[PDB]
This record gives sequence, structure tokens and C-alpha cells, in this order.
Amino acid sequence: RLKKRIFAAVSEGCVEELRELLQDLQDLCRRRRGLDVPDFLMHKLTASDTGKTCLMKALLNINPNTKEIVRILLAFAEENDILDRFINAEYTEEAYEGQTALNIAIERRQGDIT
Amino acid sequence: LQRARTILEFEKMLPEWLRSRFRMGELCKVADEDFRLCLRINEVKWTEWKTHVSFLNEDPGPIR
Repeated sequence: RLKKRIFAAVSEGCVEELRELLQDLQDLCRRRRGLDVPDFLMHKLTASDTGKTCLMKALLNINPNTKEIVRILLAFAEENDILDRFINAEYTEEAYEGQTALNIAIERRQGDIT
Repeated sequence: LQRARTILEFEKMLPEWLRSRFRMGELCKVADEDFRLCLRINEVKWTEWKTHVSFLNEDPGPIR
């Protein structure tokens, strides 16, 4: 009930809804036993059926406030130190295998987010 | 126009249970509770460049 709300707030442009859900991700991992915290937080942002992350979902759905949404997601992945695995993720299905977030940002003609 | 009149006169002849098998189109969820039985045409355009909104599907490839 947490993962489905993050993908919904990102696709529609909800700024304050998205930021409230990110503090609950820190609070849910804090009470965790804590073995593979950088591995645990990745499968809470990656759809296990397709491989799509939440940064890919923001760039496919261009909003009038999508430039500030990307800044919030990068500052979250910087604090918990999975910024390399978050910005370099790939699809796993055969139809889109190898597509990253930079292929999506160039195709939407975004000169600033690139 | 002369071939189109030949196509249609063949279609009034064959029975009702044949017209369901050779029926054109596919049901498409356009909006909330709206199914319209549309027909798909592909297109390549190189002149007007723009960013894409107002699409029905995010994933571009043919799904089945």
C-alpha cells in the first residue's frame, strides 16, 4: 500500500504527497533488522514485473512541475547512498531491454533535465 | 469505387455467424467506462517535432 502510492503521486504531479511518502520509507527501514538496507530500498522503488523505477515514471509523464520532482528523488538517493544504482537502472523485459532514464529524457526533448 | 461496390454486395450475402468472425477492430478502453471498437493505423513523421502528451499507453511496443 506504500509502493502503489509513490507511483501514483509521481505520475500526476503531486509534490507534497510524494515528499510525505519518502519520510515513511526512511521510518520503515529504520525499524528493519538492517542487513541489506541498500538492497531493500531498491525493490521498494523498482517494479518487479518490468524493472521500471520511479525516476523512469516521472520522465514518461511530463508535468508542469516535473523539474522539481526529479530534484526530490535525487536528494533522497544521495542520503542513503544508492545514487549510483538508482540512476543507472535498466529494464529487464525483452521488448525494452537496456533502456535507462537518459534515453527517456532525450526522447521527450528535455534539454534541462538531461 | 467500382471495387468497393463489389466488396459490400458480398457482405450482405454471407450469414450472420460469418460476419462475427471477419469483423474489423478491437475494443479499446478510451476513458473511464468507454469502449469504442477502434481501428489501428501506424504513421512515421519527420517534420513536426514536439514532446508527447495525451497518449493512452506509456509503453510503446506491441503488447501481444
